[PDB]
Amino acid sequence: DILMTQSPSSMSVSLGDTVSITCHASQGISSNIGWLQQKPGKSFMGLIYYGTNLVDGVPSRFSGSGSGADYSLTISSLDSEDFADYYCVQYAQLPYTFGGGTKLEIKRADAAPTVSIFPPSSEQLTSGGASVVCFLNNFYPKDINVKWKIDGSERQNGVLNSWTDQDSKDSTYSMSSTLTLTKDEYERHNSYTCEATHKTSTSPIVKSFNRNEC
Amino acid sequence: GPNICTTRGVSSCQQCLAVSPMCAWCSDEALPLGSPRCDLKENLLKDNCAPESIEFPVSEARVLEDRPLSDKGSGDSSQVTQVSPQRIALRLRPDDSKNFSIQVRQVEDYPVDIYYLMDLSYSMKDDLWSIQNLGTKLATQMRKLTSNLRIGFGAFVDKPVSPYMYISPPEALENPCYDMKTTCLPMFGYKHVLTLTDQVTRFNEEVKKQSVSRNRDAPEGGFDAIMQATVCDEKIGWRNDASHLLVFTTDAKTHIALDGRLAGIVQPNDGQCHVGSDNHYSASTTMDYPSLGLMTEKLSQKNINLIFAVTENVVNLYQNYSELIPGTTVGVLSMDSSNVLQLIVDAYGKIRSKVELEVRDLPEELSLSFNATCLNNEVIPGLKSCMGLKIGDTVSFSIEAKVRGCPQEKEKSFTIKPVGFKDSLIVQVTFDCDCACQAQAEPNSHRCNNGNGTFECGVCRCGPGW
Amino acid sequence: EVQLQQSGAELVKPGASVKLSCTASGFNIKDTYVHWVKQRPEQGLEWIGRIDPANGYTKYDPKFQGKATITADTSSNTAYLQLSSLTSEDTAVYYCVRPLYDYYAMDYWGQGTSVTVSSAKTTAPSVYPLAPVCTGSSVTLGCLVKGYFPEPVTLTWNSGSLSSGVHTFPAVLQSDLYTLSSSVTVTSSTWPSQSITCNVAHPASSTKVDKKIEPR
Amino acid sequence: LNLDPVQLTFYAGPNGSQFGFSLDFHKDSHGRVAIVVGAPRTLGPSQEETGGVFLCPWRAEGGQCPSLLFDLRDETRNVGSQTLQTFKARQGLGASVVSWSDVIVACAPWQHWNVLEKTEEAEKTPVGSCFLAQPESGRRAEYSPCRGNTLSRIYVENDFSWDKRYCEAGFSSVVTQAGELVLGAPGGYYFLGLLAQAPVADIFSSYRPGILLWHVSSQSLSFDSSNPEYFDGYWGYSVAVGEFDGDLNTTEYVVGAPTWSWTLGAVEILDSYYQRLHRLRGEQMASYFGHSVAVTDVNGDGRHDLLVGAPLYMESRADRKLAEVGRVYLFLQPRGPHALGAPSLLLTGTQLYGRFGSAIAPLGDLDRDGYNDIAVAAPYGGPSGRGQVLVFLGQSEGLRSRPSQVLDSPFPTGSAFGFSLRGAVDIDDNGYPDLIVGAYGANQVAVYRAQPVV
Ligand SMILES: *[C@@H]1O[C@H](CO)[C@@H](O[C@@H]2O[C@H](CO)[C@@H](O[C@@H]3O[C@H](CO[C@H]4O[C@H](CO)[C@@H](O)[C@H](O)[C@@H]4O)[C@@H](O)[C@H](O[C@H]4O[C@H](CO)[C@@H](O)[C@H](O)[C@@H]4O)[C@@H]3O)[C@H](O)[C@H]2NC(C)=O)[C@H](O)[C@H]1NC(C)=O
Ligand SMILES: *[C@@H]1O[C@H](CO)[C@@H](O[C@@H]2O[C@H](CO)[C@@H](O)[C@H](O)[C@H]2NC(C)=O)[C@H](O)[C@H]1NC(C)=O
Ligand SMILES: C[C@H](NC(=O)c1ccc(C(=N)N)cc1)C(=O)N1CCC(OCC(=O)O)CC1
Ligand SMILES: *[C@@H]1O[C@H](CO)[C@@H](O)[C@H](O)[C@H]1NC(C)=O
Ligand SMILES: [Ca+2]
Ligand SMILES: [Ca+2]
Ligand SMILES: [Ca+2]
Ligand SMILES: [Ca+2]
Ligand SMILES: [Mn+2]
Ligand SMILES: [Mn+2]
Ligand SMILES: [Mn+2]
Repeated sequence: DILMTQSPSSMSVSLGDTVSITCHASQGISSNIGWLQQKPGKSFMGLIYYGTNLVDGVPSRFSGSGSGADYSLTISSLDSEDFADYYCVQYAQLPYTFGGGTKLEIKRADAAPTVSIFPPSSEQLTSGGASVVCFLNNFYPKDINVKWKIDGSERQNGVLNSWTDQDSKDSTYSMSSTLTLTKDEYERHNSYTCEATHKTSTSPIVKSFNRNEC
Repeated sequence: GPNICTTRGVSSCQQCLAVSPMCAWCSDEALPLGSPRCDLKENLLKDNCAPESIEFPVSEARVLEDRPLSDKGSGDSSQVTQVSPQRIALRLRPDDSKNFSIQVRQVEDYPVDIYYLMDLSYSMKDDLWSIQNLGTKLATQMRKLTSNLRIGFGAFVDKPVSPYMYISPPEALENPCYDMKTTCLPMFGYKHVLTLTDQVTRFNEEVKKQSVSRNRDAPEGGFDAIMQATVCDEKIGWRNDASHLLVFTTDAKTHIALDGRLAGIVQPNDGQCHVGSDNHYSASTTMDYPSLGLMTEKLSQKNINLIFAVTENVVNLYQNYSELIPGTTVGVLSMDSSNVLQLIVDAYGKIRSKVELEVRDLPEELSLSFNATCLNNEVIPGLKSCMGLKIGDTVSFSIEAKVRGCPQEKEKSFTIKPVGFKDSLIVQVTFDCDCACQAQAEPNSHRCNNGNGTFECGVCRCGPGW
Repeated sequence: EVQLQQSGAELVKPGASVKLSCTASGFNIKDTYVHWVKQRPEQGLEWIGRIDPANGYTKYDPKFQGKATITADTSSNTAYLQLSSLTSEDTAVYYCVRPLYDYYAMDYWGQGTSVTVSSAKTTAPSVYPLAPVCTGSSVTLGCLVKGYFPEPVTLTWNSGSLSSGVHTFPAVLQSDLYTLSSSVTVTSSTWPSQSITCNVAHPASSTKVDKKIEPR
Repeated sequence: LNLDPVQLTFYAGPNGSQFGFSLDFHKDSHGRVAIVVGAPRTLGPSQEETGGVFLCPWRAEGGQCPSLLFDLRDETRNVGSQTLQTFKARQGLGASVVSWSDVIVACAPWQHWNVLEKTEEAEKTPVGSCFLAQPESGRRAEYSPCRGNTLSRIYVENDFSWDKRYCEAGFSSVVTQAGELVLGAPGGYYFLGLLAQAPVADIFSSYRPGILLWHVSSQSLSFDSSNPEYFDGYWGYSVAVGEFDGDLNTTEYVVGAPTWSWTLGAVEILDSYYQRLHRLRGEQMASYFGHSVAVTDVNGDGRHDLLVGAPLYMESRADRKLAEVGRVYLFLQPRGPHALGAPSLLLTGTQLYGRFGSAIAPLGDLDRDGYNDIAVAAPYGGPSGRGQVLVFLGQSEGLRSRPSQVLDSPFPTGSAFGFSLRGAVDIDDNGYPDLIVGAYGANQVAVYRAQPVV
């Protein structure tokens, strides 16, 4: 099959910028390539077919170019609606194959996260389970690492993470991390910690607590 | 008593004979003043007209050539006579008529040419196998009817050009049966195979080497082949004095004139020969299919009897074409051509079962009428064509020629010829309108008003310029 | 206009079989090819196959042979994707596609049909209050919704009253069951002063639990 | 009656290009009348015949014309694990031309097409193709509704149903007043014949270069048939449009099928959904009834009348003999909703092999008397066989049975003078509609200007 290597994975840009997505094929495809757009939480819209031809109804700020095995989608002067995902797709050969995808995200000022750790609830503990929750809210850029430490020692089994799309108002990101243990195992230790490692600080942000103690 | 010959009051001998075919003229000097010179010949002699001075030509008809009808068409370098008489002399005075007769015989043991024109498209692959002995078998049956048989063979498919011809992949041009499991010949339009010959095993052996081809569309290009087999008389080998049977076998429709435009071909058919030394029709891809009228013209001009030997699924189609090409015969062909021998023998009998007269070069002022004697001495008035005959039968027609007035030209000759026959009756007509006393007139006679007139036939006429 | 209305979301068990539909609105589905594309967050987009509804001839990616079967009924102007012997990896969103002009293009897309394979029964959630530890100008609370099935749920604070300054996170699959969390942030004066409540509705089992957050 | 035969205008093309095979009048955006001429054997770049189109500005002296340039390069697209191929050699570009608004439609009926897939193929067949040009703007578009990507084996398995590989789309053509292009394709559906229709605007807006296989949505094709009466009938050999059902919101199609029902010939009047309203059967087999069709109201009642040429009709003569001369049939449209009846008039040629009725051109009202008139071609007629065009004047009861004027060919033998005709347009702006006559055998076009009646 034909491999479609689409670059970049994502890019942070601003309104009015002129950006360019690229797509490299494992062999020549003779402009038999399409470009697609998926606005968040919605279906797909065709942008380009046969390398350069605009789909009916697409704005002119979109354009395609390339030949052989290297192609580009360009958006001149970005609009607010242009922040979404974009995929290339070749149809020079069957089976049709797609690119990995490219997410255009809003560029903004860096922001350190607001970490918050939450011990298990009384209700959950009376059922036999124990979940420590750690919220990491309103930060930028999106790239962040969470580390769980029980009695100062790292824990990797039993973690469950979830991220939000770039917020509509401030264009920040937020993350939820949940460590779930049995009640019996949760009481073998006293100290529980989540460590946030963002580019906004060389020192990891740390929030923690001690069982029984408050 | 007074009659139209005298009542009209004529001025000259010429005006007299043109009143009625019964009038005569007296050129004797000693004739009473009140007595007329333009009367019945009997009444003139009663009035003592010198018999040598009487101008009264009689319409007649005397035979000139009268060879007897031949009993056998065998032998001879065609010194065969099938029409009798062959030439007569006809003499008519103005507004008069004279009758004559002609005999026609369907002569026994007349030579025969049979050119077999065969559809060799892929539909006819099974038909080739059932005629590998046709040459000898047909020679055995026709031997009972003629001692001079010549047979020949030709084959057609369609115009070798897209879209009739498969043109992809390149190997499909060398073998149109490529995408099946078999091989066939590359497409050909029309190829002449065997010139008319009396060596019938040449037919069998040529057939055994023939094979079929394959094209895309069901109608085929046989009319191209009919035209070429008709007008290429030196290559096919038709004989001057033989019946020409062109046997056309197919199991499909046919292309007609103006179909060629689907191949980009718009040039009309020229009715000319285009089969050279390679024995293929070279105008197949550049010239359109012939029209029914053009086919009829050439078939008639070369005396070709075209036989549509077609299968049951297209008999109505070719029977309907046959009605637009007079003289054509249709026979029903089996899906493998197993019955083509008896089909040809029946067509030959149907062909020689009719005698239809034809008139060429008849002057406008001459009108003809015919009484036919067909079967057994039974007169059929107003008829010039017998039907239901057998080889050896003889018919005869009684003819009457009526001339209107007197024409300027005094000698003409027309022809009575049965359709498809070699022999004919040539009628040499002479319009006897003038008196012999006119060839001895006296220009500027002292008798005629102080020379102001001319003296001829015993009277004075006003000279030229009056 | 050209529209492709796909069938509603499906919920099935592994080993079963499902048939998705794609109805052509505003045109004859006989006009062009109709394709089927599978989407997953990690694996991305994958091409299943195509059908020509004019004659019913199909094509498939060898990866989906036996798995997928594509048909079409010109009568109802509808095309179908059948999935058989379902497993967890078949949990994805499926789209029908057709070109605009170019015979081989992929221009018009349906809204998508969500598929979810699971043996889980209809389970109600477990709503747990998340209070902080025994200091600054800001304060943050939370709410945990654990072990429910199937998706989705709706979470509000004080029954829609408190809405701004809130982060409800996407649900995550934890051993055939979903889990969701939602934070909420106010000023130190607001709490425990004002009674804040986590209102959680799970229509599948039809449960609307609400837990008030209590400090420690 | 009043066409000037003394002072003609001659336009000419290259030798052997068949300049004059097709022609039409053309008005630019400003109403200026020119003549578009097809020349289907014009040499291309590879010194091979591909055909060409010429746009002749109106000049009383005539002369040479500039070419209307189209792409003559063969095309290849490798897409969908298939190879698409167009073959323009001997395609006959300009075998038909037609003008509507400021747009020219020139067709190559014998353009070939093939699709390759590994060892298999669709087969290299003449689907045909039409080229569209907006001369003032330079816009170009193509329309090839019979190109498919089905492989040869499938047609065999399905018994060659819906087989559009031999369409020869653009064999004949016509555009409605509303701008719907209708293409005749006599080879469609394994030589039954089909019609293909699509708005000119949708052809331009859905065309992009290099796609070769694309959908135009408003397109509408006719249907295959199992009835043997249509087999090898070449339905679409000629084509025309008119108003025949009484509903002015609908346009009716007139289709010639000159070999319909075992070469009996026929002409059918349809609605825009290709449903048959009437059928005119041929009178004589092989006469090619339907070779040409013309639509014009000749008797001044406002209802379109129909004319059908049968150029090979054989007239009966003395002694049971036939004479191919050609024949033209006139059908007057009755009042309200009623079938076309028997012909109102038969016009029959005189010269043997003259092909009277090979072309029939509405002239408009030539003599300005209130009735529309026609010109009939006998491209091999006249006492010398050089060709003749005969004018017949409309009248209250239809057409006159005798011609008002005969135009003898000014060209040498073989020019096929009259094989194409076009009238009803005033090219010199003198208030009288004029006639242009193609003589592709001489590679020339003759213009006859109508003058006031003497
Ligand atoms: C070869 O040539 C023959 C001779 O012309 C053709 O045969 C004729 O075919 C036509 C059309 O198929 C027939 O016309 C039809 O006539 C019918 C009545 O005919 C009967 O009565 C006559 C007179 O006695 C008989 O000779 C005959 O055998 C019949 O029994 C009508 O019913 C038809 O009318 C219907 O159809 C027409 C359209 O065709 C409509 O306009 C009418 O409104 C009506 O619905 C029709 O008129 C004709 O009868 C046939 N004649 C003979 C002698 O058979 C062959 O078709 C032709 N074959 C080929 C392959 O070319
Ligand atoms: C053909 O036969 C007709 C009779 O059917 C002949 O006409 C008759 O001729 C005789 C002369 O012998 C007249 O007395 C009759 O009055 C005629 N009968 C008619 C005209 O009905 C005719 O002469 C014959 N012609 C030929 C050439 O044989
Ligand atoms: C395949 C073809 N098919 C049709 O002719 C055909 C298809 C579709 C329709 C329709 N559209 N109903 C009609 C008619 C067909 O049968 N032959 C093709 C040529 C063959 O002769 C071979 C030779 O002589 O070399 C005779 C029969
Ligand atoms: C002319 O007719 C008469 C009477 O029928 C007949 O006796 C005579 O022989 C005929 N003449 C010829 C030349 O046949
Ligand atoms: Ca209408
Ligand atoms: Ca009218
Ligand atoms: Ca008039
Ligand atoms: Ca004028
Ligand atoms: Mn055949
Ligand atoms: Mn056979
Ligand atoms: Mn054929």
